[PDB]
Amino acid sequence: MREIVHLQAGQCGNQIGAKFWEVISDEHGIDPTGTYHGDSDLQLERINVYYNEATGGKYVPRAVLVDLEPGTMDSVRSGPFGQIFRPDNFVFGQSGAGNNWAKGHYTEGAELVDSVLDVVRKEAESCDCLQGFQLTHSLGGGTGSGMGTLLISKIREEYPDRIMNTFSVVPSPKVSDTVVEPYNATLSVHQLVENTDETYCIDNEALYDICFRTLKLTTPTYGDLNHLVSATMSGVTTCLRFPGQLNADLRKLAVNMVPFPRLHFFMPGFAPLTSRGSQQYRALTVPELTQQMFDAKNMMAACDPRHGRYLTVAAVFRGRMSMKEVDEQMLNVQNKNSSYFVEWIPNNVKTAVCDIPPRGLKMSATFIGNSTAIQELFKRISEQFTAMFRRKAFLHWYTGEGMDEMEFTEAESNMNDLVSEYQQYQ
Amino acid sequence: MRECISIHVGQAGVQIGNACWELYCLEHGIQPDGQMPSDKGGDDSFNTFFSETGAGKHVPRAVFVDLEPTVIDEVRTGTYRQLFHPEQLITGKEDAANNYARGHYTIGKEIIDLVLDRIRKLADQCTGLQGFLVFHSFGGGTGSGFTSLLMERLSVDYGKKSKLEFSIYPAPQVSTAVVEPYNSILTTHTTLEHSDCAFMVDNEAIYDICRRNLDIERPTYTNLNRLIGQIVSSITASLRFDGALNVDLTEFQTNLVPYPRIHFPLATYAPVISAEKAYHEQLSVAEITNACFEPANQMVKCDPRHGKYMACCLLYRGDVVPKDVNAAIATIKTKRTIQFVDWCPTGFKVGINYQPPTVVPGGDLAKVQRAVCMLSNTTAIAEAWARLDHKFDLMYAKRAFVHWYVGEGMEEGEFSEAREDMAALEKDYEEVGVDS
Ligand SMILES: Nc1nc2c(ncn2[C@@H]2O[C@H](COP(=O)(O)OP(=O)(O)OP(=O)(O)O)[C@@H](O)[C@H]2O)c(=O)[nH]1
Ligand SMILES: Nc1nc2c(ncn2[C@@H]2O[C@H](COP(=O)(O)OP(=O)(O)O)[C@@H](O)[C@H]2O)c(=O)[nH]1
Ligand SMILES: [Mg+2]
Repeated sequence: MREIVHLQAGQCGNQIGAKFWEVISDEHGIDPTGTYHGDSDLQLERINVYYNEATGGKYVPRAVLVDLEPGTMDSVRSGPFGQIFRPDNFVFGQSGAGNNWAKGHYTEGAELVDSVLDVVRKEAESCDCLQGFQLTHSLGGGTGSGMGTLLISKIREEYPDRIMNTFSVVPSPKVSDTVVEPYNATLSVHQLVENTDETYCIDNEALYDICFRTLKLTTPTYGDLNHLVSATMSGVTTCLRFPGQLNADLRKLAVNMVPFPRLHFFMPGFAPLTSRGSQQYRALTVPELTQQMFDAKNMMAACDPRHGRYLTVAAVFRGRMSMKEVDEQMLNVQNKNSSYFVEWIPNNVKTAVCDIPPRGLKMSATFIGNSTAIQELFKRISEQFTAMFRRKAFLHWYTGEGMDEMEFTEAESNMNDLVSEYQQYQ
Repeated sequence: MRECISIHVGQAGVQIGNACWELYCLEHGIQPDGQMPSDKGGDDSFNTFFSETGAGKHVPRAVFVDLEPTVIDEVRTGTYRQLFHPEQLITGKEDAANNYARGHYTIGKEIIDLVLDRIRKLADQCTGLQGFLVFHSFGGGTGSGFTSLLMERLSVDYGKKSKLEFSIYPAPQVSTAVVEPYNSILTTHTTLEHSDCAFMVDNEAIYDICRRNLDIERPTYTNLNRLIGQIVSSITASLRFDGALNVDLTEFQTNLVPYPRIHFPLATYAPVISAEKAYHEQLSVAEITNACFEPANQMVKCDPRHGKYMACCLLYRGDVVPKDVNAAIATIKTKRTIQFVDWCPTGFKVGINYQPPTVVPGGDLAKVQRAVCMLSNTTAIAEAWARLDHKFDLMYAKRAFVHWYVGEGMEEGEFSEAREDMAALEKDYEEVGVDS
């Protein structure tokens, strides 16, 4: 009745997406075989949201996996859950994008679009009432950034009224992964502002901070970082797939979060997170859960709330708790910290309480923040783009793909308007 | 003969429904299967709320309506799944999403003909329908918008019948949505023009009573909804049981609404107490009436000392005798804290009913010999609206969310129109309080 179609683009898209499907299969109790072994009859009531049914009690993800070069997807298929995906939903080229957004958007990826759009039509038209679409990708890359935005721009013409969510990793403030990173990131944000309803700005350098400072891990792998992102991703949908005292789907959140149509970039967070040693020193309560949820250290984005004002907030609590205590706590935070909230919205926080916590955990929350501090992200990208573009440092790789230099000045102007659009509410 | 139809809209309406119909089954001795074992006939008392199938199965005269299948599906699956008729539990596919325009203009029109068709069948089963009891929230898209549409339609098909309207009004401070002001203000027209009598409660008041009167530190919706059920049971008690002075819904309305535009009573119920405290108190007729006039026991966050009483209806249950009701009322009339308008010199309607309150097992309330429910029409309610106009004007001065509403086929002239309707109503309430 409210089905999601899941899209994975590029190296980072596939590595995150593979972890997501492991996480929610554990909640629903699906074995690596694809067969149900859960103990609770409540676990199959809404499984249609993410899985199709198959004969013999086998469930398959409603996912399509895309890469311009197969190399990463072979590693995915060699993993434990890598067998659950339908083989027809791997769509792959034979030449990499080279981290070049033009190659991914105009030359290599444009030849691959038609194969993906056939899979998307076949999955989407099977749904009784499609909720919308969900993309995982990175902005710094070539397939994620280039073709991921190409796909978004196409399916939003085929389905204008459906929800379009992007979980997008954005380039981090002080150590780059890719030299041409700011061109790709700037050209890509120009595509997001026109064509998305929600964007969640994950930043790898904030995830290292959580793994070190909060979880005290000495040897975190990307398997740990991708776990954090998947917990956020599953928290936002939980009210579509479990009963609760105050339900809240993707559309209900977006309506309460986005005051003006451009201001749709959000900072995620998850709680509780504790190290092995501290577990014994906690006092598991909603207050203690709320305290960590608003802590600036806990944000998955490299932007600090203290430098801006919250426009709107959502908290999706999971676990059987008292509605009064939640309503109390969300008022109390707003009354003390009056400077951090915009004046002309009287109540900024949306709440939604579900009954079913993740396995082995008593209570949980997922945080969504829409904040003027997000201008900090775009403005540091804008300066690096300008520093390179005035010297034309790498343009011949993009203009040799037939791109027009006017499109670079356009992306500056649109991204510079967006930082101005946020500044007026500081 | 004397039937009532209940209409439960949205998550708040459906979840209040669960508490109400649990109570009514227990109050009449109907099992969750719908069987009465005590039919070893001659009992009519159930016939206001239930109808009898020839198999001896008793079926609620209810309709449950929501644009999302999550809240209703629990009802279809829990303990009472055998009680309700399968077709009375109407559900859609996608919620109005806190947007009034979705509930009113786009999603609501898909399901409304089913709901209106089912209400025909229930009204045809009746032979002396008293009226419709509507339960909804102001803040939701389905509660605000779909109910707006529904009552406009019911007004045409049943223009004579009383529509009573219990509703969750937004609290002064605590809240769950940001768009809560827009929906609330836009709701006002239908409560003003299509409701014969509207009772408003807000959750922040009821959280207060459950803390100082029931000693519950962490109440959920299940505790609040049980208090609302007790009010509705008391209003309909004189339809169901014998009494010295029974009050009908028609007679109840005549004695509270002095003008067609002025129909917003405050509800209050007493005693609300834990059984641990009921041990240390005598719940005499005088004592329980004084508790109805305390501002701390009102179900809206408004203080009646800042306004004037126009009329009061007092409904008493159980071990109560007229000698002591007369003594209690006479005392209240002496207290200068309580001021009636000069043009209403006989401000009380009294009802006395012999059947005492029932109690749900594992509930919070005590088992008590007697209780009183008070319905009071007061100028003090106007402060609750002014406090919410402010939130609307604050947001709307810069269009803060309007594209969500205009994109769903509203037009923006409704925002100022509804705000002006609320302004006119507030101006009426302040002037009717002026002494002649
Ligand atoms: N007292 C009480 N209030 C409730 C209950 N459930 C929800 N509410 C209130 O209802 C409001 C939220 O809107 P809902 O009633 O859930 O909305 P809806 O009518 O289902 O419509 P949509 O929002 O479109 O799904 C808030 O004011 C909640 O506090 C309940 O069981 N009891
Ligand atoms: N959080 C996270 N980031 C990743 C992962 N894999 C790659 N990245 C980051 O995403 C960017 C690389 O994306 P890229 O490989 O270029 O995507 P492509 O467009 O398909 O080539 C770099 O910033 C990497 O640090 C992962 O598993 N998790
Ligand atoms: Mg709802």
